[PDB]
Amino acid sequence: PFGEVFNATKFPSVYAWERKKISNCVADYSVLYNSTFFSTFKCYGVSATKLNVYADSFVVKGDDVRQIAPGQTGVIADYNYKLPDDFMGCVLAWNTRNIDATSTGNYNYKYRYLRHGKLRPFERDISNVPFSPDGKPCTPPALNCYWPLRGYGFYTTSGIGYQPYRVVVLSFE
Amino acid sequence: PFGEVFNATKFPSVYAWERKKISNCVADYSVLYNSTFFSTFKCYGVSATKLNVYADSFVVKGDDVRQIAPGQTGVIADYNYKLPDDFMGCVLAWNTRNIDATSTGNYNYKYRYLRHGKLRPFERDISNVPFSPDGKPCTPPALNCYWPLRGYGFYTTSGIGYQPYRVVVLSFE
Amino acid sequence: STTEELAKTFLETFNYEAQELSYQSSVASWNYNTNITEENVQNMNNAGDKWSAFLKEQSTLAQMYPLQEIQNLTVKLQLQALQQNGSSVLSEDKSKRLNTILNTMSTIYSTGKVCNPDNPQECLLLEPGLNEIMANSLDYNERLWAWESWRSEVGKQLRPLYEEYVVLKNEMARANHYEDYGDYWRGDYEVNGVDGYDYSRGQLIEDVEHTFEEIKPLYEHLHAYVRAKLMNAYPSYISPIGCLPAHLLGDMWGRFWTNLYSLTVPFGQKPNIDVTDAMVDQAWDAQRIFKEAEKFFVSVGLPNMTQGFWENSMLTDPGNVQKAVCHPTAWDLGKGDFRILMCTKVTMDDFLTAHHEMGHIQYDMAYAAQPFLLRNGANEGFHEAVGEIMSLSAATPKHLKSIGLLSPDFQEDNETEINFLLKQALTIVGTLPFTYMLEKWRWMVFKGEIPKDQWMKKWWEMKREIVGVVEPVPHDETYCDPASLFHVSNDYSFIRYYTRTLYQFQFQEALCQAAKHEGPLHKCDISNSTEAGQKLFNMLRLGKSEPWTLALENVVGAKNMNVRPLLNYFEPLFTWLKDQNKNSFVGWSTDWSPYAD
Amino acid sequence: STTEELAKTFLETFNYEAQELSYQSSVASWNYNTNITEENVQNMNNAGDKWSAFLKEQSTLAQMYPLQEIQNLTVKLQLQALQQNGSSVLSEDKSKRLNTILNTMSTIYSTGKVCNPDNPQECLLLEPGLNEIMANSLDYNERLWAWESWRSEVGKQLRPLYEEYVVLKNEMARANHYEDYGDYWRGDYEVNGVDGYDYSRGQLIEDVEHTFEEIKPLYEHLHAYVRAKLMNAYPSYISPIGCLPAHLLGDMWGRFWTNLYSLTVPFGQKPNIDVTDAMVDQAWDAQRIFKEAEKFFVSVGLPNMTQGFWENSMLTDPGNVQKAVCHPTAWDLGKGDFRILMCTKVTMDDFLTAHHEMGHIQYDMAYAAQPFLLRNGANEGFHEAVGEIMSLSAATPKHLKSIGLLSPDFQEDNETEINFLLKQALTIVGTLPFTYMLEKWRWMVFKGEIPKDQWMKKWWEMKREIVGVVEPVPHDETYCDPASLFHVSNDYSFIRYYTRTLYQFQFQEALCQAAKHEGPLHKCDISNSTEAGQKLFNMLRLGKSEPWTLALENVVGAKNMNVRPLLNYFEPLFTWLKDQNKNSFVGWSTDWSPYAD
Ligand SMILES: CC(=O)N[C@@H]1[C@@H](O)[C@H](O)[C@@H](CO)O[C@@H]1O
Ligand SMILES: CC(=O)N[C@@H]1[C@@H](O)[C@H](O)[C@@H](CO)O[C@@H]1O
Ligand SMILES: CC(=O)N[C@@H]1[C@@H](O)[C@H](O)[C@@H](CO)O[C@@H]1O
Ligand SMILES: CC(=O)N[C@@H]1[C@@H](O)[C@H](O)[C@@H](CO)O[C@@H]1O
Ligand SMILES: CC(=O)N[C@@H]1[C@@H](O)[C@H](O)[C@@H](CO)O[C@@H]1O
Ligand SMILES: CC(=O)N[C@@H]1[C@@H](O)[C@H](O)[C@@H](CO)O[C@H]1O
Ligand SMILES: [Cl-]
Ligand SMILES: [Cl-]
Ligand SMILES: [Zn+2]
Ligand SMILES: [Zn+2]
Repeated sequence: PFGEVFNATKFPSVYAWERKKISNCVADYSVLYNSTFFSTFKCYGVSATKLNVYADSFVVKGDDVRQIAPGQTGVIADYNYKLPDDFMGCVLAWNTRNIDATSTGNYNYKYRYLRHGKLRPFERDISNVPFSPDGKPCTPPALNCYWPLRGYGFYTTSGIGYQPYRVVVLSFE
Repeated sequence: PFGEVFNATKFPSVYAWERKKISNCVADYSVLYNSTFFSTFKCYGVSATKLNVYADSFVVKGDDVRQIAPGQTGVIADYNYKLPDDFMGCVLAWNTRNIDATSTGNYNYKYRYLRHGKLRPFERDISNVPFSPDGKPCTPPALNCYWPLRGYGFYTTSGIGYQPYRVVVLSFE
Repeated sequence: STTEELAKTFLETFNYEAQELSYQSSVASWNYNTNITEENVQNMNNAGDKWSAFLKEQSTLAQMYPLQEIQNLTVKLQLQALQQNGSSVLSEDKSKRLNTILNTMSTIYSTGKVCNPDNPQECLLLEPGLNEIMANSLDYNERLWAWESWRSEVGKQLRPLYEEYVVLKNEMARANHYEDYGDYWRGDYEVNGVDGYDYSRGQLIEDVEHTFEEIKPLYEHLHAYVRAKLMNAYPSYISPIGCLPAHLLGDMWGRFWTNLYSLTVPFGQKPNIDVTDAMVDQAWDAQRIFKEAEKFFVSVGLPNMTQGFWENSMLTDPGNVQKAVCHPTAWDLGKGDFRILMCTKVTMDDFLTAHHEMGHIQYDMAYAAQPFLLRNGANEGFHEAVGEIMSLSAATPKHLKSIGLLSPDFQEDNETEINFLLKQALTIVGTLPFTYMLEKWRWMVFKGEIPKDQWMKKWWEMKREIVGVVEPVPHDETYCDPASLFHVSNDYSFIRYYTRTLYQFQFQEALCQAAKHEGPLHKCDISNSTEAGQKLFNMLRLGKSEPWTLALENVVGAKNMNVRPLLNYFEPLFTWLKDQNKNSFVGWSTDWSPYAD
Repeated sequence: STTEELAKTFLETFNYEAQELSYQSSVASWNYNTNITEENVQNMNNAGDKWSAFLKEQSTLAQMYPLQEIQNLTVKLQLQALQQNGSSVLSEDKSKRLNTILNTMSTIYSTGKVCNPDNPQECLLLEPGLNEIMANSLDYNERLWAWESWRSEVGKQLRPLYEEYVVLKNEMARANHYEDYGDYWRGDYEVNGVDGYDYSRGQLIEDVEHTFEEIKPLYEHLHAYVRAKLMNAYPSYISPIGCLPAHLLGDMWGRFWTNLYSLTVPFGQKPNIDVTDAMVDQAWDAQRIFKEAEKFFVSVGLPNMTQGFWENSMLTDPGNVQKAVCHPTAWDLGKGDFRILMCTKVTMDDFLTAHHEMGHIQYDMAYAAQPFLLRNGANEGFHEAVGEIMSLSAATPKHLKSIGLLSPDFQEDNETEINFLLKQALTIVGTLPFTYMLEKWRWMVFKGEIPKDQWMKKWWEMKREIVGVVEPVPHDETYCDPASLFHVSNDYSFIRYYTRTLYQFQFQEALCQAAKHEGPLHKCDISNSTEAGQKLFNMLRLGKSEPWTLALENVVGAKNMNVRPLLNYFEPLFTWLKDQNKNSFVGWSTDWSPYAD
C-alpha cells in the first residue's frame, strides 16, 4: 500500500502534511532499497526488515529537505513539520521538478513562515489567521499584519535547492 | 739598445736607480706597443713616433708602482724617486714575481723610508747615514737612530701588491 | 514586540516577496535579451513594473521603521537599502520631469548620428561607424571630424538637459540628507558602526586623490612615451612638450589608449602571445571555452557550474531566426539560477572574457547564502575587480602553456614582457587619470564649485592640467563633452572604474602571495592553487553583509584601497619608460593647443 | 723633535719590521699545519721565536714612549698594544713551565685515543672515529662509551696540568694589573676614553647575564621539544621532567645540537632543508663549495678571492703521506697573503662553514689598508660574527634554490619554515647556554670562587641547572670535563661564541634593512645587495682602529649588544614551540640522573 503513498498523483503542502496510517500490512521495504530515484534516505533506526508505521507526505524546497530531521534549526521545522529529537524511522525525498514545477511558476504548494512558538513533534497547524508579532487581532492591509501562509513558487528553470521535492517520512512505533 | 735596458738580467734598488742615456739611436717603440707583458704604460705626452732619451731602471712593490707618476703622495716618490709635476714621457712596469721573488724571501732590493725633506724631480740620494728625526749625528743601537735604507723582501707567495715590479721610466727632452 | 522585532518580521516578508517578483523580472529581462520578440518587450516591462512598484511600496513602508533605533548591524543595512526615498522624495512634476530628462538624454546618446558634411547621404552612429573611425583611422582630419561632429551634435543637445538634470538631481540629493548628488554617489563607499572599518563619504576623495598622486610619475612617463610615438604617426600635429590631441587617442574620448598599441608597440618585431589562432587551429568551440573556465575555478577549490548553468545559458549568437543582445553578461536571476549570455567568438579576448564573466557568476554563487538584500558585491568596484583578477591569471603565457594553447616551448623573453605590459598600461593605466578627472569635474559640478558659465572651460582646464590631453577645436558652452560619454549622459557613478582598478591589483598580489609565486607579479597564475581560492572565497561569500574595508582585508590584509600593488604590476615597464624618455620631455604645458591663437 | 714625532718614526719602523718577521712566522705555522714534517716543527718554532723576541724587544722599547703625552688617537692605540708584558711578566721557571703545560695539554688533546675495552687493538681518535660516533650513533651504550672514555682518558690526564695552568696563568694575570686570567680575557671588550662608548671588563658579565635571562624562555621550549623527541629515540633512558643525558646531544660535548636534526625534525615528510644529500647527489666537490661562496661575496659587491688564495689554500685533507691539522681556519699571513685551511667534506655543515671561513678572509682583506697593529676585528667576536652572518643568508631555502641545491619549484610553505627555524635553533640557540655556562665556570675558577675539591661538582651543577644537561655517570675530581674540549685545554676564551651570536643577528637585521627586505628576518638573503655589501664593508674596513661599540653603532646603531633581533628571528619557532610543548613538561629537574637509578 506504499505505492499509494509514494506514487500518489498529488502531494500536500507542508503546513498541511498528510499522515497515512498503515496497520495489518506486509511490505519488504526493498521497493525502496533499490532506488537511485531518491536524493535522500537518511534513516534514524536501521535498514533491515521485520515484515510487520506512519507515512507523512508533503512538498518542500530542495534546500529545505535538510530540516526534515531531528534537532534541525527552523522555519520549515519550526512552523510546519518538526520531527522529534527523540525516536525516529526514515526520511525519503526525490526531485520532482517536472511534476511540481513549471516554467511559468507553480505557487500551489504553501508553507507557514510566521507563528507564536514552535510546533511540538508531529504537530500540525492549519490555521490561517492574520498574524501580528504581538498577539492582537489583525486586518490587512493594516501594517505589522501579515498572512502566515505563503506560496513556494517552483519555477522549472530554478536552482536545485529551489526545485520542488516530495517527501515521505515513515514512522515506526 | 732598449733590449739592453728592459731585458737587463738585473735591475737596481729604487734608492739607487739607474739612468741610461740614449742618444744617436733609432728605435721604433713598437717593441713596446706590442706587449700585454706590461702591467703599466701610463705616458704623459703621446703614443706616436719621431724615430730620434733617458731610461730609468729600478724595482718596487706592486702597490708602489702608483707613485711613479707626477703629483703622487710619498715614501717612494718622496724619498727615492720623484717624477716632475712638470714634463713627462712614459712609465712602464711589469710583474717579475718569478725573477725578483723567492719562496724563501728576497731582500736584495732596498728603499729609503727616512730622510730630511723631499727629493726634487730626478734627484738621487744614495747616502747611508744613521738617521735622527732632528739633525744630530747617530750611533745605533742608540735610541731614535735608525738606518734609512731598508729591504723589501719579496716572497713568491705574497699578494700581487707585495710582489716585485721592474720599472723603466723613459724621459724625452 | 519592540521596534527591532517588528522590523525583523518585516524584512522577513520582504525577502520572500522580493525573491518571487525579482525572479519573475529577471526571467523576463532574460527572455527578452535572448529572444527579442514583440510579446517579450511587454513581459520584460510587465514584471519590470510590478517589481518597481513592490520596491516603492516596500521602501515607503520600510520607511516607518527607525534604524537609528536598531541594535543589529545586519538589519540596519537591509532597511537603509529599502529606505530609498528614491525619486519619490521630489514631487509629482519634479519626479516626472527628471525621468523625462533621464530617458531623453539616454535616447539622444544612443540614437544620435552624425552625417558626412560633403556626403550628407551617409550618417554614422557612435556604434559602430564613428567608434570604428576613432579606433583604426590614421587620418588626422577624419579623426578630427568624428570627435568634433559627435560633441558638436549630440553634445550640444544634451547641454540644456544636463543642466536641468543637475538641478533636479541635486534637490533629490539634499532632500535625502546629502551635500549634493556627488555626495549621494560617494555614499556607496560609506561604513557606519564597526570601528576601524568605518569609512566616510569625504574619506573617499581624500583616499582617491592621495592615491592618484602616487600614480602620476608612472602615467607621465607613459604619457611621454606615447607622445613621441604619436609624433611619428601624425608628424607636425604634435608638440613634444604639449598635451595630446584628444581625437588621436584610440577611442571616442580617450577613455582607454588600447588602440594606440598598433603604433606605440615597443618591439614590433616580436611575435605572438595571441593564442587567437592557436585556439582556432585547435577547433575550439564555446563549450570548450567555458568548460575550461569552470575547470580553472574548480582548480582553486571553487565549485563546478550548476547543471542549470549549462542547461539555460546562451554561449553563442543564435544568429538570425532569433536575434539577441550581445553584451557579455553574467546573470544572477535568483532562486539559485545562474547563467551567462555571450555571443562567443573563438578569440583570445573572448577566452579571457569568459573567465571574467564566470568570475562574476562564481561571486554571485558564493554570496547566495546571504539575505536577499545583501546579495551583491561589497561595492560597485568589487564585482568588476573579481572578474579582472581572472583575466589576469588566464592571460599569462604560463597558464596558456599549462592549457596547451601556447607551444610548451616559447621563451618568455625580456622583450615580450614589455610589449605585453605596455598594451596593459595603455588600457589600465591610461584610463586612471581620465576616470579620476571625469568624476572630479562631475563631483565639483554638483557641489556648485563649477559655475554654469565655466563648465566646458573647466572640463579642459582639467583635461590639460590632469590628463595631458587637449581639444583639437575649442569649446564654449553650447558644448557638453562630458555627457558625450555614455556613463555621463546616462546617470552612472564613474569612480568605480578607478577603485575597481586599484582593488584588482591588491587582490592579484595577495593571491600570488598566497599562491606562493616567485616571478614578476604580472606572470602570476593563481590556477591550481586552493589556498588562493580560500583567501578569496573568504570575502566572496560576504557580498554586502560586511563593510568592504573588512571584505578587502579578508584577502589583502589591508583596511583600504592601495596604489602600490598596481605600481608593482608595472615596475618592469616603469623603468624602461624612464630610460626611453632619456631625451624626451616628461610632462606637458597646458597652454599649447593644436589650433592656437 | 717632539715626543709624538719620535713615536711616529718608531711605529713606522715597527710596522715594516713586524711585517717581515710576522710573515715568516705565518708561512712557518702554515707550512707546519699543512705538512707536519719534522723539519717543519723546528722552523715553526724558529720564526715563532724570532717573532716573539722582536715583540718583546719592541715591547720594552715602546714602553719608553709616554702615550699619555700623545695627542693623536691612532698612534696611542698602536703603542698601547705594544706596551704589553705577556708571558714575560713571570719568571724564567714560571714562563718555561707555563709553556710546557700549554704544549702538553695541547698535545694530550690532539693525540689522545680511546681503545675498545673488548677490543684492545683498535683505538679511536677524537676526530674522526669518536666524533663520528657522537654524531650518528643511535646506540645508548656506544655513545655512553665514547663520551665516558674520552673524559675518562684524556680528561683525567689534563686534570693535573689544568690545575697548574690555572695558578701560573693567574699570577700572570694579576702581575699585569688584573684580578684574574678571567678579568684578563674579559679585557678584550674594554674601552677607555670616548664617552658613551667606554665599556668595562665587568660590564661584560653584567650584559652577558642580563641578555641571557631573556634567552631562557626560548631555550626552555627548544629543550622541552627536543627532550620529548629524544625520548622517542631513546625509549626509557630519559625523564620527561629531567635534564638531558650529555652523551646523547649529537657531538662530543653537546656544544651544538646540530646533529639532533635527523630525529627532532618537525615535519620529515617535507622536502628536507638539509641539502647534504642534494650536494652529494649532484657530485659537489670542495672547489664548487668555495667557488660558490666566493660568488656569494662577489654578489654583495665584495672582491673575488686573490689568485693566491686559490693557488695556496688547502681545501681538502691530503689524506695520508702528508698529515695536517683539520680545524677549519682562515689565514691572514700578511703581505696580502690569504688562504683557508679546511678538510672540506661535502656536507651542508661544511658548505655553511665555507661561507663562515671565507667571511673571516673578507674581513682580513677589507682591513689590510690599516697600519699593521690595527689589522684585526673590532673585538674577538666581530670576526666570528661576520662569518656567521654569511652562514645565515646562505642557509635560507631561498638561497639554496638560487644555488640549485633545492628544486627551482619548491614552495616555501609554513612547515618548511618551521623545519628551517628548528634546525637553525638547534645550532644557534643550543650553544648559547652551553657557552654561557662554560665561560662562567671558568671565570669563577679563575676568580678562585671554586675549590679544586668541587671543580667537577659545580661544573655538573651548572651543566644541570643552566644547560639542563646531566652526566650519564658520576665524575669525581679525578675528572676534568671542561678541558675535555679543545678551547679549554688549548687556552682559548669562549665567550666570543656568545657575544658573537648576538652581534650576528644585530648585524643581520641592519643589513637586511639596507637590502630593502620584505618581511621576517629569518627569511632574508642579502646576496645581490651591493648596498648591504657596502654597509658591512664600511665597518669591516675599520679593523680594530675603532672601539667595537662605535663600530657596532656604525652598522646597527647600538652602542652595545642586544638580544631582541635573535629573539625576533626565532619568534615563529618560539610560538610554534609553545604549542608543541602543550603536552610535555617545560623546564627540568636537577635532581634526576641516569645513574642515580
Ligand atoms: C547582530 C544581531 O543582532 N544578531 C542577530 C543575528 O545573530 C541573526 O543572524 C540575525 C538574523 O535576523 O539577526 C541579528 O542580526
Ligand atoms: C704618515 C702618517 O702618519 N700617515 C697619515 C696619512 O695616512 C694621511 O694621508 C695624512 C693626512 O693628513 O696624515 C698622515 O700623514
Ligand atoms: C691632521 C692630523 O693632525 N691628523 C693626523 C692624521 O692625519 C695621521 O694619520 C695620524 C697618524 O699619526 O696623526 C694625526 O691623527
Ligand atoms: C668581474 C668578476 O669579478 N667576475 C669574474 C668573472 O666575470 C670571470 O668570468 C671569472 C673567471 O675566473 O672570474 C671572476 O669571477
Ligand atoms: C640570489 C640570486 O638569485 N641571484 C641572482 C641569480 O639567481 C640570477 O641568475 C641573476 C640574473 O639577474 O641575478 C642574481 O645574481
Ligand atoms: C533568522 C536568521 O536569519 N537568523 C539565523 C539564526 O536562526 C541562527 O541561529 C544564527 C546563527 O548563529 O544566525 C542566523 O543565521
Ligand atoms: Cl571629452
Ligand atoms: Cl663535559
Ligand atoms: Zn562584466
Ligand atoms: Zn673561525
